[PDB]
Amino acid sequence: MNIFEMLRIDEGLRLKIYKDTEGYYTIGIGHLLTKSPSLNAAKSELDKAIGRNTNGVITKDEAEKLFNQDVDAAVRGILRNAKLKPMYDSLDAVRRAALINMVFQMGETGVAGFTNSLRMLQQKRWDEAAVNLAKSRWYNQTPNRAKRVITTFRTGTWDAYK
Ligand SMILES: [Cl-]
Ligand SMILES: [Cl-]
Repeated sequence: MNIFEMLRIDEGLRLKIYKDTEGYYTIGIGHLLTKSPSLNAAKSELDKAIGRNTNGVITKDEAEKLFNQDVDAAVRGILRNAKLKPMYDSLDAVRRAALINMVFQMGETGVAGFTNSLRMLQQKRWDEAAVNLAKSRWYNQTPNRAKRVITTFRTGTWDAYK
């Protein structure tokens, strides 16, 4: 298992524009198009992203393409982030995936605010961090997914995904 599969599991795959759990126009594998309410804006964002007139519909290939860019962007965001970088560096490979998952889902920014959890994570206090991660909007809004991520951090394994 790896970050791609991991995220592919948490995000699913949709070839037509859709609304996410927050109600944002999204497409492919969790690729947010826009936070605005215009489907036109979403269609425009989409066309601009794909480089063609999509008509709100993309092929699996295109989707996977977006996905790759997004994963990559995320990694780089982490690596460029000063609060995140050293965090990431301290972790083992699985746990890194967990961090990436969080970043893909909620942005560097979002993630950077779990400062207390990060800190526990940094200290390798898994149970404690898990508990602390749970006290968040994130957990309350997308509990199942969050439990998966959180278990990953707690355990250092892919158990929640098998
Ligand atoms: Cl893009
Ligand atoms: Cl969920």
